Amino acid sequence: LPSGSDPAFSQPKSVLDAGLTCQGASPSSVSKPILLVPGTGTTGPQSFDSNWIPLSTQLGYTPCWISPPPFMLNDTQVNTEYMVNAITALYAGSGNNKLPVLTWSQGGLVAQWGLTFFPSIRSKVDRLMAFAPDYKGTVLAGPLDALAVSAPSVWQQTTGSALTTALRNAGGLTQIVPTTNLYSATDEIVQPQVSNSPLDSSYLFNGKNVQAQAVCGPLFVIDHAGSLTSQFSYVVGRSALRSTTGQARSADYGITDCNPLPANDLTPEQKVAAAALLAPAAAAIVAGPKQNCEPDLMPYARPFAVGKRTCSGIVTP
Ligand SMILES: *[C@@H]1O[C@H](CO)[C@@H](O[C@@H]2O[C@H](CO)[C@@H](O)[C@H](O)[C@H]2NC(C)=O)[C@H](O)[C@H]1NC(C)=O
Ligand SMILES: CCCCCCCCO[C@@H]1O[C@H](CO)[C@@H](O)[C@H](O)[C@H]1O
Repeated sequence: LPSGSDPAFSQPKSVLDAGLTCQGASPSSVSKPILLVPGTGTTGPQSFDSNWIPLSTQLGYTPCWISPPPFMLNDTQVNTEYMVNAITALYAGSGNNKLPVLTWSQGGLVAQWGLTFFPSIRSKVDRLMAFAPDYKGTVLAGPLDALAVSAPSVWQQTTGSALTTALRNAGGLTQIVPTTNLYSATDEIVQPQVSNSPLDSSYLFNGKNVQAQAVCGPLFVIDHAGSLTSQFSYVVGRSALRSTTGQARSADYGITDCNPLPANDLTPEQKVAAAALLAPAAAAIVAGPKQNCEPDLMPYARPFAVGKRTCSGIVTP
């Protein structure tokens, strides 16, 4: 696992700061903050306004989020810069205290990539609660890449990409901080996710890997968005955030929590918005940037993906 100093940011600090927002407070003076990292094709509010923003507030936290432009569709390595910057700011802004990070979809890959290549935030992140993370990417993006209808981050989130290869070779498939990964075998966006083993894309060694069906049975069905918004997900998430070990505890949930519908504590308005969470993301992808090659790895990641090919050619140290 990489150690020492953090790589330099490619983006100006002012640009990175502009992508960070907290509810009812400034990052420089915030009480009990939680960092929310959005999924592909969305902004912070679009991913969590109908779910974990009001839910985390009820848990006593001040929700903060990043919204890397455009709609998390650009280079994952740059999206990670926004998170690394946000963690540094919130840590100091909360009185030099560790803070929890809650993510969805790409947000999980971004978090784990940051913990792997930016050693300084490792002592600043209390725990990681990732919903439907794609650490090994997804095999479903392949056809889209071939037709050149994939945004930069979709290329990188494709199984076998130079970025996912770099994460694995750098030791990023093992948990770095106390991590809980909640996912579903019936995810229509991220696959493979069916084996309930290391083969799954959401699996991290030594982490608390919770495949919904392993707990609720083969008849339990929640999709990519459901993995984040369901009542089952809320119970598992609340367990992870309250746990003294930093990971969700099996003793906190059971079969009676296996409710595929949006979290019960959400208002009717929020429940409807949560059910249609994937709609805004799909529109962003249809109207967003598209290219015919995977973004080049930055200098610090190149040694871990030698032989792979990116937009400029074959990767070398
Ligand atoms: C989207 O990602 C690309 C690639 O990382 C960014 O482009 C780089 O930006 C830095 C800083 O301005 C430049 O030094 C590099 O030369 C750029 N590289 C390429 C290949 O363009 C870009 O800034 C990002 N855009 C947004 C809006 O996040
Ligand atoms: C007459 C039969 C009614 C069956 C109702 C099943 C309701 C479960 O539907 C659930 O809706 C959630 C919100 O969109 C999704 O996130 C879940 O994936 C889905 O399983």
